[PDB]
Amino acid sequence: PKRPTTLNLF
Amino acid sequence: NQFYSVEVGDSTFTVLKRYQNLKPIGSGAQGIVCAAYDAVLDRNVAIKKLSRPFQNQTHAKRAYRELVLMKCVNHKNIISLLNVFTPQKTLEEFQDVYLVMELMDANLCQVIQMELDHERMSYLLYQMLCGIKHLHSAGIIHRDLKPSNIVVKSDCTLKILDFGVTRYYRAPEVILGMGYKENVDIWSVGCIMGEMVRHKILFPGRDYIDQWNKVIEQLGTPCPEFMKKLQPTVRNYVENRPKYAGLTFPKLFPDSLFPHNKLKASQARDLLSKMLVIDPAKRISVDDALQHPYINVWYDPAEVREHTIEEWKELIYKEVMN
Ligand SMILES: COC(=O)c1sccc1NC(=O)Cc1cccs1
Repeated sequence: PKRPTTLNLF
Repeated sequence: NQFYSVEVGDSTFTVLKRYQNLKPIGSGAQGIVCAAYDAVLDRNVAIKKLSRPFQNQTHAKRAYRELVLMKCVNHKNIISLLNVFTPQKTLEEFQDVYLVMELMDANLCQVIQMELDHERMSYLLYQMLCGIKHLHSAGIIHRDLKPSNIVVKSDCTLKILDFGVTRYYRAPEVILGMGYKENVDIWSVGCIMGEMVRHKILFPGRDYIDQWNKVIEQLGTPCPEFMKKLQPTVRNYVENRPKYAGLTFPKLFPDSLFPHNKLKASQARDLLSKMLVIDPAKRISVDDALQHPYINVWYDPAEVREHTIEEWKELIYKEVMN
């Protein structure tokens, strides 16, 4: 399964 | 001279010259944590000056214990120690120990308040659980997990800071002083997940009395088999409270609050109903939480004594050079 690679901390 | 000094608050950090542009990012018991640039790694790091490690046996044995565990409990979801050093060059002199760790981008405080898909929600929770599992494997029960203790990166990686104010994430058996086990930390995970979904601290309040009320108000009174298990004094307060049934999980966490989506919603809620359990004997374990359908999608096996002060300085110094 493809895990997320982005998280908008900005 | 390999070292230089930088004044940070009422503290001086005397650091290797490779660590540059020190700036404070943390202030809490243990002390000031500074962010810094590491010129040798071409990377940002966090530098923590242990607090008064040779003030007494108690401080010394805890410093030594902190060092050994950080140096050998490594994992992708626990903040890694990159270096440790002292500016003093003899035992006579030896006073300060500096820990250099990874620096990530932020706390969970930020992320909790933003609305996240189930993929991110559950991938974060998966990493949390994995990091907690490795801690426990190493014999470390945290007891004070919370959003400010858990740090994240821009690619959705997550690490746990260390191992023991906001008391809102502490488990009822601590609150009540009944002794505790590994799944003490599952409650905290429940609180953080609940707050991720609701965007509000689940159990606020001034103090532990207020705390308990919010817990029973929402979750309902625990049963007598929980109360019997209480020390008589705490058992007499806790049995005089209103006998609440609880608001129930479908209403504490309705579909509305979530973003398959109904049976991802209901999986999240089922996981929450198994972690947000007052009685530790009836509360889910880390292994079981990792095995839950909501979390299990990411599953990857690859991831899941008396001494003088002097004598303690010898032992710690050995560790600094390691
Ligand atoms: C105060 O001490 C720390 O916040 C530490 S100690 C090792 C990492 C971090 N913080 C981070 O990685 C990311 C951050 C959290 C808060 C500010 S930046």
